Amino acid sequence: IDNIEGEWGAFNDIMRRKDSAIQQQVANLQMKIVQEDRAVESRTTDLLT
Amino acid sequence: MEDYQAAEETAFVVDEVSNIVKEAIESAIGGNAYQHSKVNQWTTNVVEQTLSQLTKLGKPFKYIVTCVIMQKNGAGLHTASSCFWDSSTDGSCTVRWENKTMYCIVSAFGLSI
Amino acid sequence: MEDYQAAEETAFVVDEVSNIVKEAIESAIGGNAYQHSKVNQWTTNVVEQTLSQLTKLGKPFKYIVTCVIMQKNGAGLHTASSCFWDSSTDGSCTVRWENKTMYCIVSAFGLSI
Repeated sequence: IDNIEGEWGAFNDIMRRKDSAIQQQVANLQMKIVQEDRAVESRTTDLLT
Repeated sequence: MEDYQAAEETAFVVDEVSNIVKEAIESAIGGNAYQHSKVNQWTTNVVEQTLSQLTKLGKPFKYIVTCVIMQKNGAGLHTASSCFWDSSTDGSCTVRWENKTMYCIVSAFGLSI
Repeated sequence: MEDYQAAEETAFVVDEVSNIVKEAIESAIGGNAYQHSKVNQWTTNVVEQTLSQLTKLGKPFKYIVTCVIMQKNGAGLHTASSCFWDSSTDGSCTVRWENKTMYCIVSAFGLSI
């Protein structure tokens, strides 16, 4: 429980810094939502035509 | 495709600094216990490694890296940081960290030129 | 002879910033013993009073104030701060303060734009 509590506290700490890296990367991948959105829209219009 | 990563390389990307902080902490301290003679080396190595890989991002910022490292002896850890920047460009990263024996807070900043 | 006065009006004097840190610490803390519910508003009021008295100078700076307040339990304490600035204009100020129950460390920074 030294090992399980260390792995679980490491899982909580590394999970929370990946939550913070998600909270950073929502901006970068929000303009990639915009990029892939008009990419799917342009390729949608091209493949419908 | 190019201007969006150019906007990534110019604004304060807040928590890729947190990746630099966890690589600095996991390089310096590791899973070692509290011995007080290595704490100065650990604080200096976290701060120097964080200033090492914030300078290799190529972003035009002024960086401030502070690091508080605390012995788990029943004393409990509180820090604070409010600052004075331009809000659309700058920001603050602050990562808490602990093990069985030690506490750690690293607060890291980036101030535009 | 006006360039020397213009350089003195935007320089970071460490002693004035340290006196602002002394007046903010003695304004908010005083000499009262460690109450951990009050440590939050002590850190809040020392950072807000230091940011208030630093922004009354009128100097073209961006200011960062970080504060550490800590009970004397026999636990060990290192704080480290190396940064990344222009060395001709910018500077820092780190002040150790203590009373009977508590250790107070305030790191104050001023970085020209």
